[PDB]
Amino acid sequence: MLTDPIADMLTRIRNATRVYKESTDVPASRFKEEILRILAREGFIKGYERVDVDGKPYLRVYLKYGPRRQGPDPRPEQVIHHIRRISKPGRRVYVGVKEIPRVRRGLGIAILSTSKGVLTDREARKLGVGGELICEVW
Amino acid sequence: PKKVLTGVVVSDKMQKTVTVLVERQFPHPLYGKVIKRSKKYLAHDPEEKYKLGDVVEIIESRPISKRKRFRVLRLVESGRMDLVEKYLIRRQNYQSLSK
Amino acid sequence: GRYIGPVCRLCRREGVKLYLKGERCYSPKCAMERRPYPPGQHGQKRARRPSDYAVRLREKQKLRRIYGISERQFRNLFEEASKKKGVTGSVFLGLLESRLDNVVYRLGFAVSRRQARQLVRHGHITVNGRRVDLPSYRVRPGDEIAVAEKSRNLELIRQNLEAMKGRKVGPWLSLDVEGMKGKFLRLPDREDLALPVNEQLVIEFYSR
Amino acid sequence: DFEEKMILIRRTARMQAGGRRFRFGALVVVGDRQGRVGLGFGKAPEVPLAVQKAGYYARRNMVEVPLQNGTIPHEIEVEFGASKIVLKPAAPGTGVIAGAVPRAILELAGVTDILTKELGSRNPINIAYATMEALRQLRTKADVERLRKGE
Amino acid sequence: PTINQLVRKGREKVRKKSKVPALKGAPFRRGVCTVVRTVTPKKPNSALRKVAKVRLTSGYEVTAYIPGEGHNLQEHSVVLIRGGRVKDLPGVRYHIVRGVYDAAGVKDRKKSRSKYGTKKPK
RNA sequence: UAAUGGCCCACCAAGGCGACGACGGGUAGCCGGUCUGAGAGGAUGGCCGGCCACAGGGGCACUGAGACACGGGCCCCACUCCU
RNA sequence: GUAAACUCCUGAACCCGGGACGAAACCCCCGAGGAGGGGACUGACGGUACCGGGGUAAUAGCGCCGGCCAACUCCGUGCCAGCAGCCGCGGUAAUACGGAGGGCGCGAGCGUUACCCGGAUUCACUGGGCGUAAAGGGCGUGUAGGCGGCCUGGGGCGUCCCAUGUGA
RNA sequence: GGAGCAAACCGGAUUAGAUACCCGGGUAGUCCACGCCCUAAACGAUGCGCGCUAGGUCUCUGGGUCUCCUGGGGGCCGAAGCUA
Ligand SMILES: [Mg+2]
Ligand SMILES: [Mg+2]
Ligand SMILES: [Mg+2]
Ligand SMILES: [Mg+2]
Ligand SMILES: [Mg+2]
Ligand SMILES: [Mg+2]
Ligand SMILES: [Mg+2]
Ligand SMILES: [Mg+2]
Ligand SMILES: [Mg+2]
Ligand SMILES: [Mg+2]
Ligand SMILES: [Mg+2]
Ligand SMILES: [Mg+2]
Ligand SMILES: [Mg+2]
Ligand SMILES: [Mg+2]
Ligand SMILES: [Mg+2]
Ligand SMILES: [Mg+2]
Ligand SMILES: [Mg+2]
Ligand SMILES: [Mg+2]
Ligand SMILES: [Mg+2]
Ligand SMILES: [Mg+2]
Ligand SMILES: [Mg+2]
Ligand SMILES: [Mg+2]
Ligand SMILES: [Mg+2]
Ligand SMILES: [Mg+2]
Ligand SMILES: [Mg+2]
Ligand SMILES: [Mg+2]
Ligand SMILES: [Mg+2]
Ligand SMILES: [Mg+2]
Ligand SMILES: [Mg+2]
Ligand SMILES: [Mg+2]
Ligand SMILES: [Mg+2]
Ligand SMILES: [Mg+2]
Ligand SMILES: [Mg+2]
Ligand SMILES: [Mg+2]
Ligand SMILES: [Mg+2]
Ligand SMILES: [Mg+2]
Ligand SMILES: [Mg+2]
Ligand SMILES: [Mg+2]
Ligand SMILES: [Mg+2]
Ligand SMILES: [Mg+2]
Ligand SMILES: [Mg+2]
Ligand SMILES: [Mg+2]
Ligand SMILES: [Mg+2]
Ligand SMILES: [Mg+2]
Ligand SMILES: [Mg+2]
Ligand SMILES: [Mg+2]
Ligand SMILES: [Mg+2]
Ligand SMILES: [Mg+2]
Ligand SMILES: [Mg+2]
Ligand SMILES: [Mg+2]
Ligand SMILES: [Mg+2]
Ligand SMILES: [Mg+2]
Ligand SMILES: [Mg+2]
Ligand SMILES: [Mg+2]
Ligand SMILES: [Mg+2]
Ligand SMILES: [Mg+2]
Ligand SMILES: [Mg+2]
Ligand SMILES: [Mg+2]
Ligand SMILES: [Mg+2]
Ligand SMILES: [Mg+2]
Ligand SMILES: [Mg+2]
Ligand SMILES: [Mg+2]
Ligand SMILES: [Mg+2]
Repeated sequence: MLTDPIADMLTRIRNATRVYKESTDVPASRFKEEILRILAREGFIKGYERVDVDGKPYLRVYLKYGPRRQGPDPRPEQVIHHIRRISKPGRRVYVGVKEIPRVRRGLGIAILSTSKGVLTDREARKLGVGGELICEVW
Repeated sequence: PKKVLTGVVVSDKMQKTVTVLVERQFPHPLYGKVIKRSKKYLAHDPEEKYKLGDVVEIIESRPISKRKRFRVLRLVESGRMDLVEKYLIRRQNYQSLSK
Repeated sequence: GRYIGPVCRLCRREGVKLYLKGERCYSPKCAMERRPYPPGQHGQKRARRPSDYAVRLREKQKLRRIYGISERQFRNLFEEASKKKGVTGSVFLGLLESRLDNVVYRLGFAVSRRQARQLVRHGHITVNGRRVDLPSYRVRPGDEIAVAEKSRNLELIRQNLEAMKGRKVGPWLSLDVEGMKGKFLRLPDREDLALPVNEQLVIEFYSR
Repeated sequence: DFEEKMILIRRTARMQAGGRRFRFGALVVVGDRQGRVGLGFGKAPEVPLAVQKAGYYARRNMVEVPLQNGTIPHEIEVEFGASKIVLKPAAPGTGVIAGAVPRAILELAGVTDILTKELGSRNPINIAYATMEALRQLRTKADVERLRKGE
Repeated sequence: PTINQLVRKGREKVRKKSKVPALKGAPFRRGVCTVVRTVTPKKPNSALRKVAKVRLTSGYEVTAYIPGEGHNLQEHSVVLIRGGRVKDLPGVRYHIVRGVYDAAGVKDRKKSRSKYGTKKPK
């Protein structure tokens, strides 16, 4: 019946990038819009857009990829190979700032909602804050 | 500090005593998912002012029975029968798993 | 004997001489010069490919016989550098090349290192002040490795120190000559001392 | 300039009316030990033929590898069909702590420090294939800042 | 299972059965013989193997193997068994240590000697 | 009772507890730490330091600041010797 | 197998000599039974530790050697005798039995048994599965529980950060 | 209640034997009322709810501008992905 909106968003993109799409939409949320914005202003995708489908709010998320390959599979390189909820409506996952995990040894990142706002690990390392672990990405 | 806990009346069938449902919660020692646990406290009531379904809260104190070690510090919420209804029901279940 | 037996052979198995023996193992007469092939009722026969156990081990034993020391002693020191905050390979050597019965050696006081042990366990040496006679003394940097009295005129002292006049010793142990001494300089670098052993290999064997 | 390394090599059968009729296979890698590798599986009726049949095979099929100092940058893990291999980069003076087969890759790539673990089916053939596809997917701080450095 | 399911029913540790129960946590138990006889191995071997029914200190009564180049043992031999199964003798899960008690170690072995109660000869 | 207490009496009310496992059975002294493992976990309490409980089994009180006391007292069982 | 023999050199042991630290304070006296001050007694270990001199070539074992797993030949034997942790070896050409030659590994130890974790990502939180491999309840209704969309706003139990006590 | 069929049973055959397959009989039962039983290869060997990820055609049933678009069922190929 739709348990969690965030993971569905995070997966909506996933299905859409592996079939190499232009855009995609997602039930607009003020909170969701912050996760997107991290991913957006991380350079992880092109950007989202204040869009509106059938008088119901949505966010047209514009995707990122790479150059045509050379092999028997010209199929492009990916910009965002991996993505998954760390915390889940099943079991929530809170962490201390002493226990924030490095992602792909810094290559990729992790987002987390903190008492001040949605941040990435080193952002949240710098403000020195704990929070709910929303996702790991690279 | 004397510990201060918070629960719901479920018994005023006792003279000058009330039982209260001090729920509590914490994350699981291996599985992260937080869990809620419950423990009925027998709480002394000097003039049975408090009635059923009252969300009140207790106070660590000197022993005044075999089991009473707490009193009502102060009432807060009131007429919360929905909650008594959900714990009375829990017992009502019990007479059905028997053999 | 616990390790005291036939020796200029071990290398025939190792396939590379430990230059072992002392003066003899420089002479066209070393077992490995004359007859270089694994000992026993074979070895003259060919060689099946060495498996990674065979491989990782046979470099360990080399290194072990380069200091002629027991495994119980050996095992300790290795594990120690893995605990010690640093690069295990280099450091492990940094303890071996620090044993007194070895420092005596590279200071040219004694011929084959096996000889050197005896001198040690006979008080013929005194680090700084009093005499030491522990083969396994982990000598420190800045220390003063000397030579005792019922010794300072004795034969092999004279004989063997004779050759060290002219000889340039390791870049980490300034030898004074005929004054019968030398100061252990810095804890010696990896590059500083060359051995016929890729030691990284010895890391793998143990850490199995 | 090159370098060989002869992994597991097997006799297999093919029952025909006459008798249990045989043939051989051969797993192998070529390596330069400074950043390139290749794996090749060769099959011919004879031991050394199929061996150096995997000769050409290992050399044509190839791939780079970004060993930083003496190790990979980001660890990854790979299920190949259903045969998983993990590999975390390691601080200097650590060494090839790895299976038989994974070792064959990483020494000929030039890798020294590396910590690994085979999961799933440890059948060596696929593990090799797994470990290759693993080394295909490695990236560097530059590799990312080309696909987040948006044109 | 789901984490909640997990929270509820939980994982479950499993115990190993001690394949040498007659020991009763010991390294070896003393005992006497009641019968010394020979017995054929299962498929696919064939040879008269020498065994022994041993009535124990521990109130037990178990089967044991007699390794070696022949033996002395007869019923009422004070003896000693230690853990150790024979693969092709179904049932035997204990061996008599040669050399201790009325079961003394085999004659004229020199190779692998310590495992068979023989002293060093000179 | 040094002191709160069904600790124990009296008399009154009729309640207290249980699938978040009461009640019954089996097993066990607990901890600092030890062993292991990449870890998370698993296993473990002999030396040593902290707490508990007993001194052949069971009761009981006296003395005392403190005990219901190994090398104190009383009584019952078992055991050992004196007559 | 430079292994020995033999040459040369050393000098464990062993005799000798000498010989501790651990012990300064209870006490006495100046003083004020106080500070401060000064004087005196006491070592079980122990003629030990040790330092000085004389000084002799002085015990080596146990495991393994088909594969995992490093290390091979000769003989005896003929599914016997036996080995073995799994796979298995032995029925007249056995690197697997027993003797040996040699080799390998540890060395005043080497084996064996027993026990704990490990390997066992084989109870999986990290870290697994359920069409055919073991695994979806025969199907519904619903109790407890678990979980749950978007937008304000209040509290701040969870969560988070700081200081702090505590964590002998 | 009982027409047909039909375990059990009977006879015939077939075979070395035939308590079987094929044949001549034949009772429970198979049908009804009410009440038990509650198993199954009770299979899609695929728990239920939701959101996402190419298309090709063959139908069943709706609404329209019954063109060929818009719903809901049922089948078959097949991108991607998964799969030992
Ligand atoms: Mg949610
Ligand atoms: Mg904010
Ligand atoms: Mg109580
Ligand atoms: Mg000698
Ligand atoms: Mg050797
Ligand atoms: Mg460090
Ligand atoms: Mg120099
Ligand atoms: Mg290790
Ligand atoms: Mg390890
Ligand atoms: Mg080339
Ligand atoms: Mg194989
Ligand atoms: Mg498997
Ligand atoms: Mg590149
Ligand atoms: Mg038989
Ligand atoms: Mg006899
Ligand atoms: Mg006899
Ligand atoms: Mg012998
Ligand atoms: Mg008292
Ligand atoms: Mg009272
Ligand atoms: Mg009355
Ligand atoms: Mg219980
Ligand atoms: Mg215990
Ligand atoms: Mg530890
Ligand atoms: Mg470990
Ligand atoms: Mg315990
Ligand atoms: Mg206490
Ligand atoms: Mg008692
Ligand atoms: Mg007491
Ligand atoms: Mg008392
Ligand atoms: Mg008392
Ligand atoms: Mg009596
Ligand atoms: Mg002399
Ligand atoms: Mg004496
Ligand atoms: Mg005085
Ligand atoms: Mg005085
Ligand atoms: Mg005396
Ligand atoms: Mg002499
Ligand atoms: Mg001599
Ligand atoms: Mg001699
Ligand atoms: Mg002689
Ligand atoms: Mg064996
Ligand atoms: Mg013959
Ligand atoms: Mg033959
Ligand atoms: Mg054979
Ligand atoms: Mg021999
Ligand atoms: Mg050892
Ligand atoms: Mg584990
Ligand atoms: Mg699996
Ligand atoms: Mg089937
Ligand atoms: Mg509910
Ligand atoms: Mg506030
Ligand atoms: Mg402080
Ligand atoms: Mg703290
Ligand atoms: Mg502390
Ligand atoms: Mg009919
Ligand atoms: Mg009829
Ligand atoms: Mg009818
Ligand atoms: Mg009808
Ligand atoms: Mg009826
Ligand atoms: Mg089923
Ligand atoms: Mg339902
Ligand atoms: Mg359809
Ligand atoms: Mg199909």
